[PDB]
Formats: sequence, structure tokens, C-alpha cells
Amino acid sequence: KFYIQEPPHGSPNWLKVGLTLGTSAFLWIYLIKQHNEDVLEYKRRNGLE
Amino acid sequence: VAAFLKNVWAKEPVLVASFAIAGLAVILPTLSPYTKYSLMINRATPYNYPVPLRDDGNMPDVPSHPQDPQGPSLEWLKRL
Amino acid sequence: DAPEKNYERTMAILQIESEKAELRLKELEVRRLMRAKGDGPWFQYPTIDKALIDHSPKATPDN
Amino acid sequence: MMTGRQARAPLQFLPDEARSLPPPKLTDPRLAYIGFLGYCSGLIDNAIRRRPVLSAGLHRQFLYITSFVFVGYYLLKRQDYMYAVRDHDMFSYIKSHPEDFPEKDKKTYREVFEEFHPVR
Amino acid sequence: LQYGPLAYILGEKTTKKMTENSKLITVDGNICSGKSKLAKEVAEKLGLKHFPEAGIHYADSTTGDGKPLPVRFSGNCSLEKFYDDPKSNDGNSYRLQAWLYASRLLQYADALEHLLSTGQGVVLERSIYSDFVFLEAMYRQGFIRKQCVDHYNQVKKVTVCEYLPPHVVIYVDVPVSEVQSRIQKKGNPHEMKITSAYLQDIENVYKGTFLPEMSEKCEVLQYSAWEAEDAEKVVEDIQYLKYDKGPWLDQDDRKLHNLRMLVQDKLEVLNYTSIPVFLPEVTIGAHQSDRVFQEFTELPGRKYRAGYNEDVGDKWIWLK
Amino acid sequence: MSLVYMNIMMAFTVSLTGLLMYRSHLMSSLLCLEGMMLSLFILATLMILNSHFTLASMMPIILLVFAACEAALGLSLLVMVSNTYGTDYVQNLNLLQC
Amino acid sequence: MNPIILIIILMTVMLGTIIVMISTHWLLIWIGFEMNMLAIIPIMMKKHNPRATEASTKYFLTQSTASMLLMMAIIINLMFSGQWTVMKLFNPMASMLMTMALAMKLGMAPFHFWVPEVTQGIPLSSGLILLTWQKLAPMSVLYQILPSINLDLILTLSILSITIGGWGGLNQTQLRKIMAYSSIAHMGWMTAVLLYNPTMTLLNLIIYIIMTSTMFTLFMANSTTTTLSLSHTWNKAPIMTILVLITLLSMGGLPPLSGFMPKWMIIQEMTKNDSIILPTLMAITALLNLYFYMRLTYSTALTMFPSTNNMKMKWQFPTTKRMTLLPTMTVLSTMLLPLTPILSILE
Amino acid sequence: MMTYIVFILSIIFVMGFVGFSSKPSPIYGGLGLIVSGGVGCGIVLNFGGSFLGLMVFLIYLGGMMVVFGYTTAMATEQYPEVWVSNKVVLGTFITGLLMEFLMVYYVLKDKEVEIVFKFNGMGDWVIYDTGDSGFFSEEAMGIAALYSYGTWLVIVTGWSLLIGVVVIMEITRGN
Amino acid sequence: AKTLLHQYWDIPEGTECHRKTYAATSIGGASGLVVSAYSVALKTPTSFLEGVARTGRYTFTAAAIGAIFGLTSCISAQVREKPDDPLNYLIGGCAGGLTLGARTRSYGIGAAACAYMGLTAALVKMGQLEGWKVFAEPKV
Ligand SMILES: CCCCCCCCCCCCCCCCCC(=O)OC[C@H](COP(=O)(O)OCCN)OC(=O)CCCCCCCCCCCCCCCCC
Ligand SMILES: Nc1ncnc2c1ncn2[C@@H]1O[C@H](COP(=O)(O)O)[C@@H](O)[C@H]1O
Repeated sequence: KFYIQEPPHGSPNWLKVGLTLGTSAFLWIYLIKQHNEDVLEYKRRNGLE
Repeated sequence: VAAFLKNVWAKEPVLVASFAIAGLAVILPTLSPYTKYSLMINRATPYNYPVPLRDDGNMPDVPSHPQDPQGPSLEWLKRL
Repeated sequence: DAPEKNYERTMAILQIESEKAELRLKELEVRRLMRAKGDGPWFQYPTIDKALIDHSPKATPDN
Repeated sequence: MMTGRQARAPLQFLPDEARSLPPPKLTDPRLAYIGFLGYCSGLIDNAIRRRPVLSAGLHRQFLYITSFVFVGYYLLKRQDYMYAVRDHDMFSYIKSHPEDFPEKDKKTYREVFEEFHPVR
Repeated sequence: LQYGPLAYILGEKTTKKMTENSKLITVDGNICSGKSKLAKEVAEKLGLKHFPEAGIHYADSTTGDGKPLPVRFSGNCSLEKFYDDPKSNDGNSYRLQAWLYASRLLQYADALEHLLSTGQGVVLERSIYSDFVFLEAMYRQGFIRKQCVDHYNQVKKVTVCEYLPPHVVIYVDVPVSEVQSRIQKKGNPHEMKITSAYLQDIENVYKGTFLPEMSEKCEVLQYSAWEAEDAEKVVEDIQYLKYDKGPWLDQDDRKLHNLRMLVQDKLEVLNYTSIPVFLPEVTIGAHQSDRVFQEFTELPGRKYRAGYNEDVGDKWIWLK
Repeated sequence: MSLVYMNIMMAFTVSLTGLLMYRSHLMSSLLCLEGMMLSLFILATLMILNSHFTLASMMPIILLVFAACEAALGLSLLVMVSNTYGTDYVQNLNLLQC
Repeated sequence: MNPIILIIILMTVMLGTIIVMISTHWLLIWIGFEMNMLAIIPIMMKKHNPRATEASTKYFLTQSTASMLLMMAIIINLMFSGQWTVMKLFNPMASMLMTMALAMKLGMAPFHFWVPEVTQGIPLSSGLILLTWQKLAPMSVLYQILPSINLDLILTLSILSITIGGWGGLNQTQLRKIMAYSSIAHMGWMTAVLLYNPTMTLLNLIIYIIMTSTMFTLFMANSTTTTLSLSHTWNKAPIMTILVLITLLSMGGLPPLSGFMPKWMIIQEMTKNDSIILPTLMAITALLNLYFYMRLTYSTALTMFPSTNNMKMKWQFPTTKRMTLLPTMTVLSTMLLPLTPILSILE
Repeated sequence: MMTYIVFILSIIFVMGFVGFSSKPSPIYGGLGLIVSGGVGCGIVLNFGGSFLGLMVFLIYLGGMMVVFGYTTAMATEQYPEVWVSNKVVLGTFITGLLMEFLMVYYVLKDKEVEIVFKFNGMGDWVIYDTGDSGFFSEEAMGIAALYSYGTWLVIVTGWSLLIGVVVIMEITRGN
Repeated sequence: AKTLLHQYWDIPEGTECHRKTYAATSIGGASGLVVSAYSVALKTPTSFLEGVARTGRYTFTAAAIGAIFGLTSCISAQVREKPDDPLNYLIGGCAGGLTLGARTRSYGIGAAACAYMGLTAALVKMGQLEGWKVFAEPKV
């Protein structure tokens, strides 16, 4: 123990860390799903398969 | 809820009567069978002229005279 | 790099950039003609919808 | 300019015809630059709150990068859509108006006379 | 963070905990009035939280490890060199007074933060409303200039207007001869160099300027030296007060919410202590400020924010 | 156009120049904004009642509403000027000149 | 202010701007402007001192006069067109009156006489609301009436705004008056390209709002309202001096920064229309804006003005402020020029 | 000259506007604005708007009573300027009246005039409808349609009046 | 006063010197009235006599600038026999700048206004020659 007062950022806010990692993982999987749907729709509308 | 109601009726009875009358005016037209007849009377009040139709040949619901049996009637307003 | 490589790469660069330059001149001329005449899909400033017009028989006949 | 195009279909970020176009790659250097902007935002965020800039908040830096890549992907889709619309309307207007765009006869330089201006 | 407008919206009203024990009490008096135990005695009768008098190193005691920093990082001043050379060329007198005013502003912010967050009253010693009497004694003794008084009045005019007075102000009548006797019995060799006229000017700005303007906005309790030795009589006089003056009565949830949003932000509390008034006593030049700031960054626990320091043992930094 | 629109637009311009030239008294010009609202009311209402565009007949009422809905605003801003200073003179409001 | 009332009043300011943006009827445009003014007056009087009351009085009088001229333009349009659609105006008199009304609401010169006064009188957050969010509804109406805007009028207003907003900020040491004359010059830049390509008007509006929101967020994060108090920032938080350096060099129109993006594109659209003199004078006159930006960078970042002793206490306390989107806006205001063809999304 | 009755009431309207626009004192400013708003409900009442004239009369009577109370409470001086006390009031009052009756003289002698727009000089009886509206006054039907058709207008107007009360109570606090 | 500049420019250079001088005098007088109106607007003169003195001073200053500009330009176009030539308006702009210096009673303002107003009048003549547009109509 060093600090004379318990700081606001002494421990990581595990709710906020969980929200951050869940939001980031959701945005990556939704981005990759959207891109796969977009390339499949491009290859369907142009017959480039 | 009854003790608070008695308290506000003892202290501010004008406001109790106000919220009671306002609550009735909110909820009670949705619980009346006569609210339909208000609209039916208002749309059966003939301000404009009933502009007639050119008889093409196939209009069985439109009469050729006001005293014909087909057409919209107002017997519901006469009886009520 | 070979002189062949630089030479034919320069020809590819010149094709791409001359096509872009001709398309920019076409783009300026198309913008000028569409603003002047108003018959293209651009510069279509809004007018009134005619679906808003009521064509019912009104109160007085002369309309 | 193109405001009358997007007036029959209002407030569409990406219309249906935008699906007839190739989407940007996930290795698009424009998208990699937007992800680099997300990483720089994470670094400035750790700098202004006096955190260690490279070590603190890797989840927060990663959500900065993820959020900028996610927004920038759709921004690049709408960018590529609007330039494809610009070219489509250009080519259709040139095709529907041949009298305004005559086919030029490019003369060779054996007939083209240019005045020589000597540098002496 | 912990408090904000959303906490105020979701039900945390700060008069739901404002009880009759929530009394901000400031004990005042001359240099050796014997108030130093008295305040603590009040804080062990009324169940209040005692704050010691803000020295140079009060901000050192609130931040970091609580240990006092070296004086070039906090203060750049010395009370003992003020006692030795009051008319010094380096301007230690007003520099010490300005640092003590900033420290008391910080202490009064800590007092109001405790009072508005926990509902426990705070017993202070010489708050910011009584800090000007030492400035005026130093100016009457010619220790400082008139520009120093104008700088202090500008800083006080733009800082004290946002705060409330205490509920109770306790003052201890000790004459100048008894103050000098307690200084001679104290044993501090620097403190024995205090002149009689400086003590007399402290007592004059007390009895002539401080108490006649504080008796309207709070409740004075002026005791002598022998009756301040018995804390039970003082606390008995506190518990039977009729709190009717001052602007604490017309404080709703909204005003105390705005005060609490000001008070918990310490850089907004200390915003106007460093106003750009270039005065030779307090203006530190560019190279010295750069050197002392870069030496302050290299201190343990001071290089980053208060939970982000590997050299003091902060873990899980990559998830914070 | 018709003869009455000359004088209603004339009254708008008279109230415009009365508003836009202050006589060092803020209430005397808050009357001029209310007069501009009156002139806009009568002008729009003459146009709407003339052409029998009946559905815009609710428009001047709405217009008139926002009239007092800013006029009251001005009066709520008149009393703060006349509490800082003993008068509502507009030349007391020159602190933001520096 | 009670935070529920603050939320409702800010949502009502936003509601007034949205009602201007989404409505097809002139009376609803006017209602949106009235609602916007009416709700933003207590944002200006958040502190209840005589300078906020003076600023609110001047703002009420200017915006009320502008709304009178706007409703007169609407009624003359009703006469000469028999309709209420928000589109081009069917009379040059109504066109002039509505252009004057919107120029007063933007604070464009020679109607600029309220923007440094009102911006200095109010806090930095309400000054941010004034200089960013209130520049969205008149720019909507100007975007919607550009087939009827007089060319000479909007170009005179534009270049007069650029010149007066350039010369005004040179004589200033207060940061809010600097940002207000910066506002005047930038609204001149936005409206000069309005009849040539209004996509560049929207581009300049968005880049300006990003840079101005960055600068006001930096001022609020440092709690600085004067030049000489901004000059103490190197002794307290030296990263903030770097951020105001890069943002003020961005606002001057220097490459490779994003504030060079609108200006250049505006020149790129005015030389297409065979106007060479006018964007040249505009570019040269923007050097005045760059000069007082460089004055602020000299006082803040590139040199070290002398600080005080009490700054040593503020070394021991970090910022607990909500610096909302400050790294995002700092990155977007400086490093967005390689993404310059993104402006096509504003078409 | 009775066919010119809306024109004559409009002359009295402009005279009231020159009366309060010269700004003598808000007592007499309220007087002149009551006179103008009371002949303006006679201008617009001769076009068919009997509901829509009585309301601009009544709302402005309440408004000028409030403005009277404030100019007796806040905007009061020891010697209020009646119409003629100041030379700058009387000068622009006479100026507005002479220019108004000048454009009266130029429009009855010539039967056409042009200030920015072009205006006729015939009596404005000429432009009325030669038909009847039946068993409804049409302006009453249009203002009645504020509840059936004007629902969004109701919502934004009632919200603006609600936040007008909230805004005014937030301004007139002082702290 | 769109027609003031038109009736200035609808006259061939070096033909009728009195009407050119009068037209440029009226252009200068309108500019001086605009400057006088804003000057009595934003900065309150101490009396009505002082206000009309400032108005007449600025109006006669700018009208004398316009008169000597048009006179010098048309006399130079007569004696040099080069009507479509910007050096005529360079000399005329320097004459107007010396006029402005003589009205401000100083030599440095005269030389600076000579240089910049001569360059400005030369650019105006070049714009009249090549058809330069400052308020250009939108074409694309
Ligand atoms: C849902 C239906 C529609 C309701 C909205 C429409 C209302 C129409 C009538 C207009 C009312 C406008 C004015 C209302 C003001 C209410 C707030 C108020 O005045 O609170 C204070 C009052 C006590 O007064 P006090 O604090 O002493 O004030 C100083 C002066 N003595 O506090 C009180 O008196 C207590 C107020 C709360 C308790 C009232 C309980 C009334 C119950 C009546 C029966 C149930 C009716 C149905 C609705 C549900 C009610 C909970
Ligand atoms: N503003 C001030 N200026 C100078 N000395 C002070 C100031 N405030 C407190 N002191 C000193 O702090 C000490 C307080 O005495 P004590 O009662 O022992 O706490 C005495 O030495 C005072 O002189």
C-alpha cells in the first residue's frame, strides 16, 4: 500500500472492462459478417462466382 | 394509498377534485359505448353538397333517388 | 529495374492518368450542361409533389 | 450537385444499388489509416489523462481502433457509392446527349501547326 | 468517477443526509491560543471529523503517499524563514501567505466535500474566512507590499464567493502577553522571533474586521483562555445554538449539488489561485518552473495518475 | 397588389425602424417587436382570408402564440436587466465591449 | 441549474434545430428557430452574472429581429406563391429578407456585432453550443433556398465576413472573442461556396464544428478563458499545449492538416466557376486568422511564459473533467486530410 | 369613401404604428399599440376573420396590460415623454405621419403606386369572393382543424409554451 | 448604384473627360456617403453639426479622389492615345492616392495609397479588358 487515499482507478472497473471487450468483439464479428454478406451479395448480383 | 388519499383530501381538497375530474375525463371516453355515435353523428352532418355520380352502369349500392332503399340511412340516429 | 519495366510501367501510368484527365474534363462539361439545362439527374432542386393535391369534389364547383 | 438523385430515396445511408458495388477490403489502406486514427485517439486519450500512453488501457485502445474501423468501413462504402453514382450519371448524360458531346477528330502532328518560340 | 448529475437524478439528494450533526465548525484564535487541542476536543465530543490546520504540506498530506514533499515542490517557502527574515528580498512573506491561502482553500474544499458527501460535520482550524488577518498583520508590519494585498484580494474575491461560511466560528481571546508566554514555553527558536506588534495586529484584525463581519453570516462563540480549557462547556454551548443566520438556511438540493460538483473537482477549486498576475513574490520564471516540474514528475507515485504507477506497485494497468 | 397591403407592409417597416433604432429604453423597443408581430399577423391573415386557403387560418393563431412566447421571454430578460441596474436603459448593457 | 431542467432545455435546443432540419413547411422552420432561441437563452444565463444577462439580451434582440425578417420573408413568399413549401423563394424581396435573417442568425458581417459580445459573456460550454449547434439550422435553410439566393448578396456577406473576422481577432486577448471572430471568418468561407457547391458548405461546416469543438473542449479541460491563462498550460498539462498547437495550426488552413481540407476544396469549386479573384482574396485574407492562431501557439506551445508559485499545488491533482471526445476530435481535426475524398458522402 | 373602410382603418393602423414606433414612453407605446391592434381587428374583421381579429385584439389587450405593469414597475422615469416632450420623438412622429399621408396622397391621385412592390389605389373591396360559404365560416373551420389536422403543430406549440414557462422561471431566479 | 458604375463604363476612354470625371465623382460620393453613414452609426458624433461635418468631410474626400482619378485617367488616355491600357489607370490611381494623402494631410499615406490604389485601378482595367469576374455566376 502506497497511496494514502484509495484512488478511483486503484482496481480496474471489471464491469467497464467487460463492456469494452464485449462491445469490441461484437463490432468485429458484426463487421466481418457484414463484409462477408457484402462480398457474397456482390458476387450474386454480378455472377462473379 | 388510502391514508395518503385521506390526507390530501383533508389538506388540498380542490386538487383532489381536480385530479379526480381530470382522471375521469381521461379514462371514461375510452370506456363508453356512445363515443362511436359522436363520430357517426359528426360524419352524418351534411355541410357540403352531396355531389352526384355519373351512372356508368354498375353501381348497385348508389341510389338514383334519395327515397330509394339503397344508400346510407340514419335510422340509428332517429331511434338511439 | 529494367528499362523495359520502367518503360511499360510509365505507359500504364500515362494511360491511367490520361483517362482520369479526360474524365475530369467530361465531368466539368456534364456539370455545366446539367446546371444550364436542368435536364439531368443532378441539380434537380425540389418542386411540389402532386400527390399532395386533393382531387375530391369540393364545396363549390368552379375549381 | 447530386441532391436530386437522393430525393426519391431519402435518408438512405447505403441504398440497394450500393450492394451492386464491390465493398472495400478489410485491408483497404484508407481503412488502415482510419484504424491508425483510432490508435492515435487511444494514445491521446491515455496522454491527456496522464496514463502510461502505450501500456494503460489496451481494451480502451482496442475499442478506439475497433470503433474507427467500424465507422470508417461504412463511410468508405458510402464514398465509393457516391463516386459510382457520379460516374453512372456522367456516362448516362453523355450517352443520352450525343449532340452536346461530338466525337473529336484527333489530328496528327504532321497537320497540327504549332508556333515555335526559340529560347535564345 | 463517483458523483455527478446522474447520481443527483437517480435519488441521491444531499439534504437527505443533512442532519443536525452536520455542522461545519471553525476554531480560530491567535498564534498560541491553545485552540490546537480544543478543536480536536470538540471533534471528540460532537462526533465530528477534525482537520488539522493547513500548513505548507497539506496538499502533500492529501495526495500521493501522504508524506510531506520537499519544499521546492510544495510551497517554495518557509514559515521559519518568515520568522527569521520577514522583510526578505526574495518575497518569502507573501509567497508563504499565498501558498497557505491555497492550502486553506483546499482544506475548506475537503471539509465541504466530507460534509456534503457523508453528512458528518468538520471541525477546521483557521479557515479561508480567517486567513486574511495574517495578510493584514503582515501588511501593517510592512512585511509585504500593497500589490501583494491587491493580489490576495483579487484571488479571494474570485475564490471565496463560491463557498458558504461555517455554521459555528469559535474564537479564543488570549492576550498578547499570554501568547508570548506560551511562545517562550513552546521552545521553538524561530517562533520566539515574532514581534509583539505582529501579534497585536493579528488580534486587531480579528476583533475589528473578522468577527464583526462574520457575526452576521454565522454564529460566533468568543471564549477566553481559561474557559477554552474546558471543552464540555464549549460543546454544551454549541449543542444549544439557534441556527438562524447565514446562507445555510436557504440551501436546497440544487444549490448544494452545484456546490458539491464544484468542491470535488480540485483543479476547479484551485483554478484562480494561479491567476496570471505577474507579482515578483509569486511569479516563478520559465526555466525554474520547467526544472521543478520535471523534477516533480520523477518523484515516486507522481509520474502518472494515482493508479498507474509501476514504481509504487500498481497492478493491472493494461486493463485500466 | 391590393391597397391595404401597402399600409400593412408600411406598418411593418415603421415598427422595423422603430425597433432597429433604439431610444435608450429597452421596453419601448420590446413594444416594437410586438408591433412587428401584429403587422405580420394582419398581413398573413389578410393573405389567408383573401385566398380562402382555410387550413392556414390556424397559422396566425400559432404565429400570435410565439409572439407572446418570445415577448414574455423578453420581459423575463427585461427584469434581470432592471435588477442589475435601477433602469432598463440599453446603454447600461455595455460591459462586453472590452 | 437543476439537471433534469438542463436535460430538457438542451433537448429542446436540439429539438428546435431538428424541427428546422426535417420540416417542409415555412411556419415549422420559424417555430424551430423560435424554440431554439427560447430554449438557448437559459443556457446563456446558466451562471447569473451581469455579463450573461447582457449577452442574453443582445442575443435575444438580434435573433428576434432576425426571426421577424424571416417571417416577413415567409409571408411575402406566401403572397407571391400561395404556398408554404421549404424550397426556393418566389420573390427577390423575400429572398433578400430571408438571406438577411439567416445572416443575422449566423452572425455574418455586417450583422456580426453580437458574436464576440455574446460569446464573451457566456461560459465556454454555452459558447460552444452557440458557435457550433446554432450554425446548423440557418445553414439548413440556406442549403434549401440556394436557387433563390442573390449571388451578389451572399458573396458580399461572405467576403465581408472573412475580412472582418480576420481583422477582429488580431486585437484580441480573450479566447472567446478569438473564437467568435474565427466563427465569423469561417461562416464567410462556408457561404461563399454555397451557390457553387453546397457539399463544400457542408464539408466546411463539419470540419469547422470538429475544430471548434476541439478548441472549446481544450479550453474547458484547461479552465482557460484568456490568452495569458492559456499560457500557463505548459506548467500544468504539457500535452494540452501540443493539442492546442496542432489544432490551431489546423484551424489556420495549414497542410497537411484537416483544416486545409475545406478551404482548398472551396477554392477547388470556385475556380471551376471562373472565379479566380474571389477565392484568392479569401485565401490571402485567411492569413489574418492564421496570424492570431500563431499568436496563441506562440503564447501557449512554442514558448514558455512565466507561471506562478501556486501551480505547484495543481501538479498534485489530475483532471477529473469529462473531456468528452477530446482525443477523437483532436485526431479528426488534425489527421483527416488523407481522407479528403470522404466529402462525397455529404452529396 | 365607405368602400375604402379597410383602407381608412389601415391608415389608423399606420398612425398607431408611428405613435408607438417613435417610442415616447411605453405608457403611450402601449396606448398606440392598443389603438393599432384595435383597428387591426377591424381591418381583418372585414375579410371574414371575426374569430381571428377578436383574438389579436384580446391577446394584445392582455399583453399591453402586462407591459403597462412592467413599465410602471421597471421602465419608469420621473418625467415620461408624452408624445411631444422630446424633439427626437416629435420629429420622427411628424416624419412618419407626413410620409404616410404623402403615400396616401400619391395613391388616391394616381390609383397606383410603387414602393418596393406595386400597389393598386382602388378600394380593396375589389378582391373579395363573389360567393358564399354556406353554413360555416371558413376561418373558423380552419382554426378548428388545428386539433384534427394540426397534431404536430399542437405538440410543438404546447411544448414551446411549457418550456417557455420553464425557461422564464430559470431566467428570473438570479442564482 | 449599379447604374453609376455602368454609366461610368459605358463611355469610351479618352473621349469625353467631363462626363467621366463626373461619373467617377458620383461613384466616389456614393462610397463616401456609405462610409459616412457607417461612421456616424458606429461612432457617435458629439453633435449634429459634427456629424454633418464628418459626413461632408468623408464625402468630399472620396469625391475628390474619384474626380482626380477620372480626370487623370481620361487625360492620360487622351495624351497617350492608348485607351485600352492599364497604365492610364495606374497613373489615375496614383493621382487618387495622392489626393487621399492630401486630404489626410500626410505624405506617407499619399505614397502608400498611390501604390495600392494604382495597382487596384490597374487590376480593374485588366478585369474590364479580359472579362474577369469577381462575383462570378455559377456555371458548373
Ligand atoms: C391522471 C389524470 C390527469 C392528471 C393531470 C391533469 C390535472 C388537471 C388539473 C390541473 C392541476 C394543475 C395544478 C396541479 C398542481 C399539483 C402540484 C402541487 O400543487 O403540489 C403541492 C400540493 C400541496 O400544496 P402545498 O405544497 O402546500 O403548496 C403551497 C400552498 N399550500 O400537493 C398536493 O396537493 C398533492 C398532489 C399529489 C397527490 C394528489 C392526489 C389526487 C388523487 C385523486 C384521485 C385519483 C385520481 C386519478 C389520478 C391519479 C392520482 C395519483
Ligand atoms: N497565514 C499565515 N501566515 C503566517 N503564519 C501563519 C499563517 N497561518 C498560520 N500561521 C502560523 O501557524 C502557526 C499556528 O499555530 P498553532 O496554534 O500552533 O497551530 C503559527 O506559527 C502561525 O504563525
